[PDB]
Amino acid sequence: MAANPYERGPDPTESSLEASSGPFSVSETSVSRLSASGFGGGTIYYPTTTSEGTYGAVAISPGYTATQSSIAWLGPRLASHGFVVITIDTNTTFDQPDSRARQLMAALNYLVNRSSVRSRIDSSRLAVMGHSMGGGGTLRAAEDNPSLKAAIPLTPWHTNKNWSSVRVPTLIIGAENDTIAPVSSHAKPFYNSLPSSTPKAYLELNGASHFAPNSSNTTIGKYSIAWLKRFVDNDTRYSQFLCPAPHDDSAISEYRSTCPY
Ligand code: NA
Repeated sequence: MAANPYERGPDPTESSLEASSGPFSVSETSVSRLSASGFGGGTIYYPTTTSEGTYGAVAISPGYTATQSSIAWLGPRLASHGFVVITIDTNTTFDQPDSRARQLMAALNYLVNRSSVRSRIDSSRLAVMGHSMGGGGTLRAAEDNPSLKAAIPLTPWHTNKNWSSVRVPTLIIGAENDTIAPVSSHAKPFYNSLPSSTPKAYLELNGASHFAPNSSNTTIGKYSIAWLKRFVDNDTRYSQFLCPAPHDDSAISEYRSTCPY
């Protein structure tokens, strides 16, 4: 048995992370706007099987004026690698980033305490993600809830540029050609303000617009899965994708260098 009790699924490959679906079959259920205390309802995607143990959970927020349909593809994509995922609607489509941060935490609270799949969730291993103003909300949730295990803002938008108190592992995904939350005034200032003692990464999508996160995207899927695995599951089998090195090769037992050059 693997030393890490949170490892789920077979050893990962680039192929298996780029594919449309991971190793786990996915089921879905929903929570109505009325039943959802403190948020606008959502769809819950979960692995049908329970025989490998409980899973971490992830809440995902859409952006300004948007609904679940703009982030829906992330549900099956991420859940099929071993996570319980809720794609939320917000109380109103005009909610600002700090309101979305509270709604992300309210959705996690619902999943852990009241949802029909709460028994397959490890309530100590939670994460937040979001698009645009939902990505701004992701940063605020990570700042205010340091017990979160991972945060992934997608083309984030926020008027606060200083995230120097974030102590949650954070992967920021920016879109090179974003004209709505330009990376020069949003994503990059956010990344630069995060502490260097916090595990972090910035991934910029070549040629991409603000709406790249709203449809199936091999790169967003690959690195979001690797980030959630590495930090929600402590799964160091995924370090090879986040921090590649020649010694990932089976023929190479060690590799040192004075890279970059
Ligand atoms: Na509600």
